[PDB]
Amino acid sequence: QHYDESLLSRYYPESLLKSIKLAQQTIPEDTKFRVSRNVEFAPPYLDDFTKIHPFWDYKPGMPHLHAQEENNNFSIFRWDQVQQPLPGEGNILPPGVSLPNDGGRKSKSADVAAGLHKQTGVDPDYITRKLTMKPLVMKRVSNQTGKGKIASFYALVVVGDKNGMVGLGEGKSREEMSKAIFKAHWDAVRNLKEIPRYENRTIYGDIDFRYHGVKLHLRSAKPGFGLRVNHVIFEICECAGIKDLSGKVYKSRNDMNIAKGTIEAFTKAQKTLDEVALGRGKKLVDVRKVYYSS
Amino acid sequence: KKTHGYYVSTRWIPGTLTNSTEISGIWEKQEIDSNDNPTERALSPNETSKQVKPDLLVVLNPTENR
Amino acid sequence: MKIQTNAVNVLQRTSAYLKSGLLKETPAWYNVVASIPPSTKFTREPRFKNPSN
Amino acid sequence: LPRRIVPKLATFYSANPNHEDRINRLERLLRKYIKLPSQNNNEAQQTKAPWISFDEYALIGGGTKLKPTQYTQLLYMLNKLHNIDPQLTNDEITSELSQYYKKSSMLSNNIKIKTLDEFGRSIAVGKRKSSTAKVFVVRGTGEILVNGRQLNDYFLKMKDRESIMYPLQVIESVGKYNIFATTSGGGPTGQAESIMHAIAKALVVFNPLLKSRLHKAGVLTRDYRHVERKK
RNA sequence: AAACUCCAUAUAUAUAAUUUUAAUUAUAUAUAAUUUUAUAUUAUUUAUUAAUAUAAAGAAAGGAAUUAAGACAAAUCAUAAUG
Ligand SMILES: [Mg+2]
Repeated sequence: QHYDESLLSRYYPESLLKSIKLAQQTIPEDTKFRVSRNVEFAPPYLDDFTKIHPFWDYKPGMPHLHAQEENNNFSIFRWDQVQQPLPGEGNILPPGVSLPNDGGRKSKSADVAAGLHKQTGVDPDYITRKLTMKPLVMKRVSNQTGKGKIASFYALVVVGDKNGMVGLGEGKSREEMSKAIFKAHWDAVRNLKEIPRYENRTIYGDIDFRYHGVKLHLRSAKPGFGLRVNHVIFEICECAGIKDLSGKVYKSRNDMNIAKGTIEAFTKAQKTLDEVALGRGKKLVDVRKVYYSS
Repeated sequence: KKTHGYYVSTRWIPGTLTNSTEISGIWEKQEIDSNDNPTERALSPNETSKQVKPDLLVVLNPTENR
Repeated sequence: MKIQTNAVNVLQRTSAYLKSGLLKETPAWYNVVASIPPSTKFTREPRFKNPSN
Repeated sequence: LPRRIVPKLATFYSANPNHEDRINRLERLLRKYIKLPSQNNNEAQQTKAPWISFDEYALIGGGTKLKPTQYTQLLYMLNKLHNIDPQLTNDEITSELSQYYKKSSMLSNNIKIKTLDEFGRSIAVGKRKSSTAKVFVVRGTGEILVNGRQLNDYFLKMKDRESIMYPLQVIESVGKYNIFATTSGGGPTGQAESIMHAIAKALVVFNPLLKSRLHKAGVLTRDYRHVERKK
């Protein structure tokens, strides 16, 4: 279509009007334009080509193959920055991806809390604020293969809220010990269990439990007695919320099997006074507690 | 259909519940009102990856579904 | 096979998750199971008469 | 009022929830219309089954989870519903089946019926090895010219002459056409068989009903064998 | 990794004022197959299946490139380069 100069002069710059007038006097109005299916000269979008894009066009003053300035008339005298920043927002962040602005502020506890919430439905706040994690065993194991010895990191950790809830987790990684601890921390939260506590300080009576080769002899203790037990048992009691306990380990003193044996003993070898009373149809009285009651 | 529930007749994928994010995360969830009518609200990607655990599992042949 | 404990005590294990705060929201089944306790004795029972004859 | 998030599909916990839901929808139709009779022209092998490809169904049927046997099961039910008698079909069936019909309507074909030219001549090109042949076939009395020369002059081997005649011998029209063959490149064998191939392609315009006999004789197939650089 | 692909082949469009003529050509783009369909037979894990034959449709019949690991402490210090 051929347009009158008035209309074209309200949209296009004066410098380009002469070209439009000459083109409207050389191309007849009845020209039947054909589409080329071999060479694509024009872009895939519509463009009048009246404005120079700061990114999609060559930078004015920059040297390049099609620069029209003379070699002594370039206007780029600073070379410390990228000449043509990305267009639009200034980034090409894929949809659904986040700029890694902060790194090292990520918390393995928070990474466990987010993943576990999505996978199991546990509350992230409880994991990141109420739980304490303590590594118990950290060693390197190896598998002999045809290629050669493949080393792996093994981590056994215990988590607990110091208020009855305790869990044991194991993790393996061929890359680094930190990844093994992350997996163990992840596993431990999934294995969280409640353990009965007498007066929320000790166990109900005495326990003689056999876990594989480990013989565990745990005795309840008076208030203010403290934890006088194997070091592995000490850490578990701290996370579980046991304050007073005595005991000895016989036969096998393997740390891994002591930790698992202890957790198993605290659940399978204890019976609350309430559970004993209901099963037997009898009243069980704590004489020490009654002595100081009204 | 008559309980507005769900069923599986072909195969129970081992890990459907314990490994739900690697098996069932891709499938679509929806929000519904108290009348079980779709609210039509678009769900944030956070809400569409969370495990959706059954409240009750009925097993016709437990000997083959350990 | 050993008498399983964890299938009939889902209510008690769940109750520990809620009391501690590990689970924020009570499951829908929680109230239903509490009102209808599972049978958890799994005992062998003697019999003193043949019902047929 | 209270709102909750629930799985969209009843088959959410299955291996392929998307495929199982679609199969269930088709199965309901096959149950609701179990009585409707099927086409008796199915014995006549009605040529209508434009179903979407396995890859196209994978967009809607679970993607990677989709198994070939699952796609086969979809086609057995789509065809069964499709083969219901057209008079006795209903909108419900057609609506459900519509989503599974392939779509290639926006584009068209590039083939135009071949016809004799202003002088009644059928022009076809043939190629064998490095040779090419352009023949002009017209109705006549069996006169042949190769590059303006007599057939016995240009082709000395009788086996080459017999190859040129074979397409005309198949349709038993050796004395019904005049051939003006022009050939270039390769040697006598390539040129003779390139002419043979071109005559067969030019004879189909005179009677398109004989294409099947020409194809069965092997004269409408382009021989692909060429000199191969040793590897 | 396979493949996707590129090549070859078949066809379509564009280009050549058909004396740079080979238009029976040249070279850009696109399409096509990893062929498809029914039918009888023979086996099967018999089913929404394979092996065969049969009719039908089709030009449709061939190649390529690259690497994953490891061994010969295999050749090269004479293609050049280093202690
Ligand atoms: Mg010419």
